[PDB]
Amino acid sequence: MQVPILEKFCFTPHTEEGCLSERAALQEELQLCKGLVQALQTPSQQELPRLLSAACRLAQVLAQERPKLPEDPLLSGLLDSPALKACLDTAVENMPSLKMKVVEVLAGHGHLYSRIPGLLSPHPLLQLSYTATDRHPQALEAAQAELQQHDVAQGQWDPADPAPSALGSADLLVCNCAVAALGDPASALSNMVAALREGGFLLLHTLLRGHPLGDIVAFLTSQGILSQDAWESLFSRVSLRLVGLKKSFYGSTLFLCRRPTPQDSPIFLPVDDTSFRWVESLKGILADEDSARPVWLKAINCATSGVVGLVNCLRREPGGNRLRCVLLSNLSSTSHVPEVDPGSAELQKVLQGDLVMNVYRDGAWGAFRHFLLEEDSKTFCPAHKSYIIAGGLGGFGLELAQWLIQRGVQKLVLTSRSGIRTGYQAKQVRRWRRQGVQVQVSTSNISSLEGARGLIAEAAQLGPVGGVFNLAVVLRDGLLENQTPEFFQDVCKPKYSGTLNLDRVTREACPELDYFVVFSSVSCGRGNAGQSNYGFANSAMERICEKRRHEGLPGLAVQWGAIGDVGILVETNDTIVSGTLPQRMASCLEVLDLFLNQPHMVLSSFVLAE
Ligand SMILES: NC(=O)C1=CN([C@@H]2O[C@H](COP(=O)(O)OP(=O)(O)OC[C@H]3O[C@@H](n4cnc5c(N)ncnc54)[C@H](OP(=O)(O)O)[C@@H]3O)[C@@H](O)[C@H]2O)C=CC1
Ligand SMILES: O=C(C1CC1)N1CC[C@@H](Cc2n[nH]c(=O)n2-c2ccc(-c3ccc4occc4c3)cc2)C1
Repeated sequence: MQVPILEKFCFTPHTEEGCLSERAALQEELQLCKGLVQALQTPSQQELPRLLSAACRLAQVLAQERPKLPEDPLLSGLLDSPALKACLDTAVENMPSLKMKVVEVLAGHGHLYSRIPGLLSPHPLLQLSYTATDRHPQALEAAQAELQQHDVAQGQWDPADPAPSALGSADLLVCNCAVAALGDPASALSNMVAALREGGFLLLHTLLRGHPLGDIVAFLTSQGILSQDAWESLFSRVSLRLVGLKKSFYGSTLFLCRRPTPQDSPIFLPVDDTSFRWVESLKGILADEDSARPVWLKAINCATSGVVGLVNCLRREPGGNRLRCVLLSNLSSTSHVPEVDPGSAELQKVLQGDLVMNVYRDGAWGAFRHFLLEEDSKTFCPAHKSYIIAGGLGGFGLELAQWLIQRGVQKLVLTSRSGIRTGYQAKQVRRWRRQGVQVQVSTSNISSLEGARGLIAEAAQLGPVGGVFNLAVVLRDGLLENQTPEFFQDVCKPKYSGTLNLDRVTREACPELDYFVVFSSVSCGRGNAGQSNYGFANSAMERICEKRRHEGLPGLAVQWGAIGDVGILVETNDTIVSGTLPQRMASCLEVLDLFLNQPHMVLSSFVLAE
């Protein structure tokens, strides 16, 4: 049986502080290191404590143990955390193509080769070129086995000098200089910038002076350890723009920077109009093949806008590199809504970063990011309650119905606009009824408030509504050039409107609701060419679930990859799509058990082709 990649999808601020605070081991090791340093002036077997104690016994000691030091948990803490992935994925999302050329500076003591390829490897489409470099060839000798496994190329580069020609036009430069010394930082960073293509990223990991870890190390080692202000001043000096910042509770820091690109005048298009008239406008804008002006889609008046999933899909289409977006999405009504009109200081900052995804949520700018699901028992259902599957006669719908029945559901309402149309559907319904399950086939349409209200009423007769499942879908596939507002309306009706209506009706009339679940897609989460409308519709459903959960209502969006055995896509299982395999229904149903038992608002499941 195949093993899916299971992730949570979370709003992630660009700037995060106090990272790794939950980790007891690091908090415990820091306290110890602080005590040892205090002793010199006046877990325990980790490299930094062992080194300090040796100092307590007393350069010869320090020099000997230096290669071992970067792998100390405190020194490597941010690196073995979701902060690293967040930064990398931001870079990836802002690449003009599926290729990313990566060069590691001072790899000998940096050790990013043992993390970055492996973190990006589960990406099904990404073409990674990774070169580990250092000043001396001897520096990378002990890592050869690791480098070989990950297909990491090698290079000679002392950052005090300009980069060799081979390493230039890089998309991403990475450096862990927590232990490794850059030498003169200004000169080092200057050469690093030159090695980047315009729009390329720099990812620096380091220790901050004026914070415990950095101060502890600086003491031990008496160029050098720098303050945060010093680093940020250096970035400005070499024309780098800081677009990401992750700081641990002990003062280790990931700086994500970007080399700017000369910017043509941006085109602003509001995508809030309910009639989808902006579609026609956007088609005209993209139709200009010659134009290199970036296209900035603005969602400002609707927190449930699907612009994010829209953008993901349009980025995969011709002229997609031009696309950017801004989304204002407060979960709290009390939160301030910033002004992002063209004159504004808030908008200027965003334009300077030039990031594809700019989402404002409750006081912070950031973007939605994927993270490996930590959680990695079978659920059961209240047998007296009624359960509703919109699109319940479909491929996934019939399997979900079976699944629910297995878990005790006796009362089901399956909605479909045109009712039973296949022999398979007819047989399953009859069989379930024979088994004693109350199964109602409804034509009530959640696309309208009236239809949503009638549907709940129909379910309420069988029993109180315990669960709603939105599997309704209508597809209007095609590149944006061949799209229309009407087609956008058709695709959004079962999903955006359906979920808005279900949200409202269940709020008003379903106080015993335990489950509110929508089936999203990787088309929204990752992007699929020719499905921008579908990307939008799904994205909007996710936004709604998030708002609900903030208010303490049930809400869950599942981003499914290709589904096997049954469904639109199969209508097969061995058919590779975008480096992924269709997930066998049996695998899907096991994942659902896990997902229903989950605190997170938006989840993701897909299967990688080996
Ligand atoms: N199949 C796949 O590979 C994947 C599926 N998706 C998601 O999974 C879910 C189920 O997909 P799948 O089973 O493959 O699709 P199917 O086409 O097999 O079934 C979906 C059903 O939705 C019904 N429907 C459409 N609009 C409405 C409406 N307004 N009210 C009631 N019913 C409606 C349709 O029937 P009728 O026309 O009679 O109304 C249709 O039978 C969807 O939400 C989809 O986005 C996610 C990832 C990949
Ligand atoms: O929703 C539907 C059906 C109901 C309409 N789907 C069918 C397959 C998929 C959309 C699609 N069609 N063709 C095609 O190649 N895809 C696809 C696009 C992207 C990714 C994918 C997955 C994980 C990833 O992680 C990082 C990047 C990335 C990309 C997988 C598949 C959904």
